[PDB]
Amino acid sequence: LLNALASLGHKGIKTLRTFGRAGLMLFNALVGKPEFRKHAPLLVRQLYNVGVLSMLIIVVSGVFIGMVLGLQGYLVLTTYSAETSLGMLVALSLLRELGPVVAALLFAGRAGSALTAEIGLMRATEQLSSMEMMAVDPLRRVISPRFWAGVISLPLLTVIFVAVGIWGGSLVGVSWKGIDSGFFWSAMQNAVDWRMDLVNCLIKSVVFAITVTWISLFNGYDAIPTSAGISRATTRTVVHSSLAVLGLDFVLTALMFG
Amino acid sequence: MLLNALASLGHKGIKTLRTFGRAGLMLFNALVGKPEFRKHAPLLVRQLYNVGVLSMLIIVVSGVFIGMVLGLQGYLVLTTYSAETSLGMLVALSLLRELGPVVAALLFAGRAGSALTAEIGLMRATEQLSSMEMMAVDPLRRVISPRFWAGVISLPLLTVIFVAVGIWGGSLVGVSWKGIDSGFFWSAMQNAVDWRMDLVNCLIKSVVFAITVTWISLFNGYDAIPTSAGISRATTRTVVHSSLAVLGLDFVLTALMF
Amino acid sequence: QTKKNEIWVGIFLLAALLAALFVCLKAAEPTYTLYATFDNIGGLKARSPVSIGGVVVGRVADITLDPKTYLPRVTLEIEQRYNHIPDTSSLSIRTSGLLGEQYLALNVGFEDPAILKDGDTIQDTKSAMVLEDLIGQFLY
Amino acid sequence: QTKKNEIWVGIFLLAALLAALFVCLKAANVTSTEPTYTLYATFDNIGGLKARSPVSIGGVVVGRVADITLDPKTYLPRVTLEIEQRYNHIPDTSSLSIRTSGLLGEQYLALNVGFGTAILKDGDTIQDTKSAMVLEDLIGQFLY
Amino acid sequence: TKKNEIWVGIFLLAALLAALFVCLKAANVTSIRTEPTYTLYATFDNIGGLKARSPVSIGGVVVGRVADITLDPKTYLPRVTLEIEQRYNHIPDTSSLSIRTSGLLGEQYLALNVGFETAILKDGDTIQDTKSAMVLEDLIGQFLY
Amino acid sequence: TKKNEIWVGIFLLAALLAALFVCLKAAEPTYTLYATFDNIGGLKARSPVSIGGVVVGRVADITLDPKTYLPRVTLEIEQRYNHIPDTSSLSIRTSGLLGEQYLAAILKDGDTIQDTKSAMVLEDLIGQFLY
Amino acid sequence: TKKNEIWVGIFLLAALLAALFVCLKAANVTSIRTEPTYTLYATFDNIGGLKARSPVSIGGVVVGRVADITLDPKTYLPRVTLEIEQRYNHIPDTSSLSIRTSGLLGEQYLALNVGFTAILKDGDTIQDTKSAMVLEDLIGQFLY
Ligand SMILES: CCCCCCCC/C=C\CCCCCCCC(=O)O[C@H](COC(=O)CCCCCCC/C=C/CCCCCCCC)COP(=O)(O)OCCN
Repeated sequence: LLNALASLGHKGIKTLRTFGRAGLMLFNALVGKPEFRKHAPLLVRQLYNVGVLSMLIIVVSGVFIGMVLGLQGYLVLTTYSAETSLGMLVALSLLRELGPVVAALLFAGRAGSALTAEIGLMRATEQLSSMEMMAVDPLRRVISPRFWAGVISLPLLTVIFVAVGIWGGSLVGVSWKGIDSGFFWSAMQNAVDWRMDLVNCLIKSVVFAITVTWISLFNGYDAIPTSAGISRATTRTVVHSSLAVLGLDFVLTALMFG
Repeated sequence: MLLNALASLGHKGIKTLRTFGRAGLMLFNALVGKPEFRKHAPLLVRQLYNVGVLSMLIIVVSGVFIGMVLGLQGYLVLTTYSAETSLGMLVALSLLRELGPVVAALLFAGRAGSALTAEIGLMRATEQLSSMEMMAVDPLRRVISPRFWAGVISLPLLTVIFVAVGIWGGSLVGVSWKGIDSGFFWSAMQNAVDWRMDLVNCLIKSVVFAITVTWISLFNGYDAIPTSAGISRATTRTVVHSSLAVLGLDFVLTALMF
Repeated sequence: QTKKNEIWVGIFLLAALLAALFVCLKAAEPTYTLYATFDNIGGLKARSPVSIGGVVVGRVADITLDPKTYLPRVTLEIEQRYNHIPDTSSLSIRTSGLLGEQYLALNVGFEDPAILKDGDTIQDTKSAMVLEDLIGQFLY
Repeated sequence: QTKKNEIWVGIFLLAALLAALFVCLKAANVTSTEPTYTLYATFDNIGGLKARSPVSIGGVVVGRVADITLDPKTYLPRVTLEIEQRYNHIPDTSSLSIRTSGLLGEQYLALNVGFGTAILKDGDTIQDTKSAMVLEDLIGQFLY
Repeated sequence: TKKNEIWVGIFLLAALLAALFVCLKAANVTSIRTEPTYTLYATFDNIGGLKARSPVSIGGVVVGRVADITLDPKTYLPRVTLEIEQRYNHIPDTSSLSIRTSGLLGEQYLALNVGFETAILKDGDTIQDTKSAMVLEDLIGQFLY
Repeated sequence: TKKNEIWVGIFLLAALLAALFVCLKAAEPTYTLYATFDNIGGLKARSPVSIGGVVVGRVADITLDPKTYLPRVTLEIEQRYNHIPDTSSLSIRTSGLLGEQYLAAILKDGDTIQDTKSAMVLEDLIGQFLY
Repeated sequence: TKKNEIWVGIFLLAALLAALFVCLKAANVTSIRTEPTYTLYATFDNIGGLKARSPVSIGGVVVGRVADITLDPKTYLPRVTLEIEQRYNHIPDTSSLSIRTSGLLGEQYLALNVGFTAILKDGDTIQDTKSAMVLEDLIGQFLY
């Protein structure tokens, strides 16, 4: 009983202090003195490597998922006379489940792995320890502008993923296979409604932006300062975010959509 | 301008062409040669743990999260015609055509794709690949060859676990929760799926996606610079180049077979 | 310190995120649990709503069956806000729209100038109507 | 460099604004809320009416439905509806019918006008209401 | 070794009590836990779209399933197999079986109609009063001609 | 080699315009009329008006007048179809099951179409069969 | 090195048990049966929406499929093929060929009727047939 059979230990005390270390990392980086003019060039500088550089893997991949949504939405509606409802399948899928979940997996892959590697390289070269010595807090210097950049980028990148994926379905649905444009957009404009498809797409995009950025900034801060600890925390960022985006996707659909 | 824009675009054209030339010579010098089935037999099972066994945790608990979301979204839009004999189609048909081998490949490129890049890149920085070729057989057929064959076996095998759990995960929001007379759930879902369209065709996409993911995952860790920042840079490029190779070939295989 | 300062924050943060999922998963007014007796419920099942006047007033808990009578029984529940119904209240199974879900309906009759409470049973009922016996008795 | 980071941020905000306008024009949002007055009417069976049900006179929607209330004395469905200030000239002889949009669509609260002339104002009832008939009494009345 | 005695063991009892979920098809109700059913037989003329695992209901409450559909090699008539549980035994010989549809894609089920009292049915008898399924090709053609 | 780098620069730009020409190839005024329909049904804007069967235009935004409470069913027939006689009319035809309907002197400018045939709702059509 | 060999055996066992969940519970591919069937020949005049792999039936239970449907370019008569297995080889010569529909929105199948005796063998044609239902002629004959 005292050995590793029942009271094995290092599982209730361990992996619970890391939750307390992640809570103190976000509370001390968001609650403080208001410095708006100081963090104003830091927010624009940290918006290029978070929102602008992650726009490459969304535009060219938005037409990839948007075209296969129109390919698979054609042959399954042949014997049901649902050819005029071609935008019924493309728009409703890319606004409820596809979209804010698929872009969060691309945000955790590109921007999530880069934020872990950036803070992890600063602790390996002791940049955060040297910044702390010169009478300033390293928490509200590099973590706080990186958090607010990743929060406002993912809803601003989801609407790009939606509009490209809808246009990706228009290049394979309206141009190809001969479907009328008057019958296509009538199944999208006055068919779906507000507060179920538009607001709820932006509600879950904010909560996915907080959870991915909190994981990516904690693994880069709570890591071993060596050459193998940065590569280990980069792998654990994608694992912990894919189980948090897909895990909360079943949680967030309890209230909305029936 | 004519001597400056053509020289800058011409410099990136040769470097792109030299990138594919080094990837073709790395795969050709790792598959052919003398048969070493008795030496690579303890090396293949050793590399089957961090590729197939360690990536089973990211698929099993996420497999019940895919089917619970897909089973709940595909129910309330089908109650307008018939609640019974639903959720057998549009769940198992979707998890064998688009979902399945695409969704498991983003989990394979994030967990196992980013780990195989960081493992070869860490051995290159610590001078392990150069030390092996200076005294024994070169590591192209010693550490790269068991890591390439382990990815083309585990990812077709892990897709079957992702399908069968996600099918059972869709049978939890339909059975014992807003029940749809689960005797009608079977003996009609089997009539929709068949061989060489949904079962064998899912295995075709699994072998193709396993080659294009493990090729970039073993090339970025081999072509990275031996430093602390080159391993973290090649880890980010592995998730980027594999997401454009899975979603890019998803349009290729859908228009060819379906 | 590093051990005492970070052990109590993880207690409160894990208890706040776990309690947020308890509220989000809809895990949160009395009824008097009427009982009925029909012969063909049709497409009725558990968690089916009961309506009067078109809008719903409650839900059906479960559908049981007695082995001595071999007739389906309903365990519907209507709240305390609507009580003044007579004993001649007819129960009818109606369909929401054309191909929607089936629901119960309370056809309130003429009140003679008794109320239903715990343990009562609606006498006048009308079961669901299948489309098999109607076409077989019309085009024949 | 330094000038490359400042320009590409504004292009990212412009591309996200044009992608949001594609949802504000080519999606469920078609436009870019004046207070109405509340009516009261008693029915017998509203069918499948819910919140934000469209009220139309001839086909053009003139308002929504706030909530569905009930009578604690006679147990009859009381529906509240809102008409705009521009559509004010409505007589008392008005049939409040409940029809559906097509065959399988959602139900809409229909309304038609009918020609000492008293018109409807804020806070009055309508005596001519047409209840939504269920599918049960259509085949049963056709046979009997 | 001081705090890993009872402050950690309360997480083991909390995870063991939360390690059980609802499972009617994984490992509980499919093979091990079942109900004792007796085998019945019924000979039909046209079953329509009747398949395996179809519910046999009396009014709508499912009391059994359907095992398989076999054909006799002498008269070529479909013979279904019933899975009525032992909780409902008082079934007379005057009971009739009616194949009714439920849906629009040709999904028919068996609606058992009990009789009024006779003899109690046992394991391995055959009900004679069987009704064929409704076909749309004979429904519209009877109205014209 | 700087000489071989600029030689391949014009070779890749010649294939860029050829690969982009196959994707851009697949990616008239309208004079307005007037209609005085009573029951428009479930007809909305941007509906394909096919008089005879082939589409000729669309429908503008519908609204009710404050005088007689009647919807405006103004139309957008383009210039390729102009030899239509004045003895024509329009009819509201439905298409599908969701309720999406469509429509079917000189008329160059300001043409009030007479002989209005409104959409017969099925909720009132069952009263004729029952009574 | 024993930990890196046992867990691989559970990984190949869990991947094998996932294959039996698809090949048995989610589909029926457990038997190949080496195709024990024999083809026939038939001629209709209007097959309607009869497509490939059309399941013929005797009394509702499904046995035998349709392999090839061709059009004979001599008098514009379509020719279909039925592929019942070699088990119920007692078919009377008075058997007809009717085209039925599974319910209301199902697939269009072929129903075999039992007649009142030349036993049909491999390589013959069915004389007495029956066409499908035409939707434009019932609405024209109803008002005529
Ligand atoms: C009665 C027959 C019905 C049809 C049966 C055959 C259907 C076959 C469909 C399967 C094959 C095509 C699959 C296409 C891809 C589907 C994937 C998908 O839908 O998205 C899912 C989730 O599903 C959704 O996105 C929600 C879709 C909501 C659909 C809303 C209704 C659409 C209406 C279309 C029908 C029109 C109904 C009107 C009646 C007319 C037709 C009868 C993704 O889940 P995630 O967890 O986000 O994945 C993360 C990793 N990528």
